[PDB]
Amino acid sequence: LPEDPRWELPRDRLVLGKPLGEQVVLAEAIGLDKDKPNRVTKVAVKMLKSDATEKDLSDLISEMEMMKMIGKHKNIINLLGACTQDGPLYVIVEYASKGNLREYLQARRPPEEQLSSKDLVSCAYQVARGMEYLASKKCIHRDLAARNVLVTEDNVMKIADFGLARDIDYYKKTTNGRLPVKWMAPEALFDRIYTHQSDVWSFGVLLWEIFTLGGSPYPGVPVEELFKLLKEGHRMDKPSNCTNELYMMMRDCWHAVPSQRPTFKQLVEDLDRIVALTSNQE
Repeated sequence: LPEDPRWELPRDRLVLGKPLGEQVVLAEAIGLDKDKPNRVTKVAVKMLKSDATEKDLSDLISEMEMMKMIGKHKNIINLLGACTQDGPLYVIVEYASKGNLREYLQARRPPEEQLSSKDLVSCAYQVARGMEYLASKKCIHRDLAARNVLVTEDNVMKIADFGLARDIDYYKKTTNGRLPVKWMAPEALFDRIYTHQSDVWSFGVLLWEIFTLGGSPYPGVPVEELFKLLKEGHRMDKPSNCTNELYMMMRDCWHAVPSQRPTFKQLVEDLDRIVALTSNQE
């Protein structure tokens, strides 16, 4: 692979640690900042498995290239560097120590600390803000879900896996046992049309995830029945601990007509206003 001095980190500056998932490992980067050479930064490192193919390799390269082009934002997982020469490819990104948003929410359900109502709307605001940034860079996520929102040590929401490329198996489940089709806009599901508007649909489901503290959409509903519910214009029930305003936001994101859904810019503005007016006293 060609070297890119914008992003290259010498392999001996990266102390590999425990696995995070399967491939991703936790690591320590020494002197990530050229300006700051004696500091260690915890980072996440993506790499290929021992059984990887040329196609596997080409995908990793493309995710890394897309991240360079998209640029930095507080509410996405940012590229921090790469080891590309003389050894396996390592793509180094920001580490999110409190896991994904689903996990983060579930672990804070009533019997870590509790989340106020302000906190929950703030999560939504941050994700909307991340997505508005990505939209502005012409990036379409195609699988926006709480599982692909990671949470940092300082509780910042960061959108992950935005830079991946897509081929899709509707019956394939996530490691946690859920079906990705349950976040897909109908035009994306039925006509394989993916847009910013179809991501906004997904964001509506994500909002539902947040206000159910990590609830699972359509529990017990298989793919074939999900199709029928969508064709009949079915819409998930309003969560308890959810204002009428936020529920109408969900329903708007779920407009049958893609052009009538709000944009991410509009959602960021509305959520901004709602955060300020939402109590943190419970």
